[PDB]
Amino acid sequence: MKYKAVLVDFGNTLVGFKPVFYEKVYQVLKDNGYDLDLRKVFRAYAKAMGMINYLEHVDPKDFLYILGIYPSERLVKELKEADIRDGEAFLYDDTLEFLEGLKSNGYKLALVSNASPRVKTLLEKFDLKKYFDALAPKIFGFALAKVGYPAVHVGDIYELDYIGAKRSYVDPILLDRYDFYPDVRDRVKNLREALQKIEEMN
Amino acid sequence: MKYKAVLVDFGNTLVGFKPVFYEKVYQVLKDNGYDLDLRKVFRAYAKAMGMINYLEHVDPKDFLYILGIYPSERLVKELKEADIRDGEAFLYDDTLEFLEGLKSNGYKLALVSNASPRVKTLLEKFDLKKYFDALALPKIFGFALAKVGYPAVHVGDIYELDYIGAKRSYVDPILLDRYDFYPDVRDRVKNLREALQKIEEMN
Repeated sequence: MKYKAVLVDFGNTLVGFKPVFYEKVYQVLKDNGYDLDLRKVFRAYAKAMGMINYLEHVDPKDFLYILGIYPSERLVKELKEADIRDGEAFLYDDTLEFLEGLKSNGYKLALVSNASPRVKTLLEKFDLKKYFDALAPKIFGFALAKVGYPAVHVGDIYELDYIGAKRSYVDPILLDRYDFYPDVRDRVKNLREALQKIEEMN
Repeated sequence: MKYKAVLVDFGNTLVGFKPVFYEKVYQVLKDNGYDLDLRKVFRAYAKAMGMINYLEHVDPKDFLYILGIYPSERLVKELKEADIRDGEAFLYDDTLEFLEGLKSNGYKLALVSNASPRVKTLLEKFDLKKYFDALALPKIFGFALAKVGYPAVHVGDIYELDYIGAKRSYVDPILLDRYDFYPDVRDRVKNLREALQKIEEMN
């Protein structure tokens, strides 16, 4: 096997996030002239999940920032009314299957992520921890060294890694669940496709 | 014009960094069984530039981390002896020409980088500042974007994929790989000449 190891991101990769009252958030954006469907809402909301200064609770200005939308006095008010700070995590359908599949086909797996206490809880909750040979910023290269290389990084926007001597030790796969990167090809839209690309790659 | 604007990284894109005594750093790595060429040294050294808690002064453990090399007692000692903490900036040959060409062909330009005292000094030093409509020296990066307009193209040594946007990403990337570090990404460019031609293809 060319690739010993797969590194995987957390949000928009294994686990999604949405506001609890997503249909209300959807309706507020639309009322202010941004008709986006719910995939676009969920994409941005999981990114906003990462900018919260640590009890999860996204800030509505961060969510607009990720969306490229200007923080109207009013929009922000209506989003607060919509209870945007209350979110939920959900597991993608294909996640357990993907992880089990890679593991049982001889790959070592590392998780690459930020907010450890929240992420730990959710790893516990969805019973994802058992799959990982390493949990990983600079804990990155320790994780990489542990699981071995060359490795493949599956991510929703972790993009290109830069550990290595002559050559990058990590080749990326862009996983785009929400059709946000139509101008990137070689992208995959779910972890079935991601597994097939991995298999093609070696 | 599809693309209104170009965002460009700093290190390994516009400006390189190397240890002042690069040939001695080369020799120390080689002595310890890592025979890399100087391209590889300079690539890692510019990356180690972002990790210093600051007077620029790279840490040799960060430099080894980037290289993917385990920090021996001895390797680290020999690198300190080699004065690895002393570095220098240099401008790529094609940088002025590239920036001027984009500007005078109607692109708005943003610079995307960190450590702003260092970077400002160097922008002044190489006379780069006059080309930029915005400096995103965090959230600042999205403010730069709004200012220069979109869709925009991000040329980088690997900032890679940006994620501002509503229906769709507002920024398409180009990987600029000056030091032949990403042979498994094609569509990559090795020059700002190639970078410019790819920009022109993309619209």
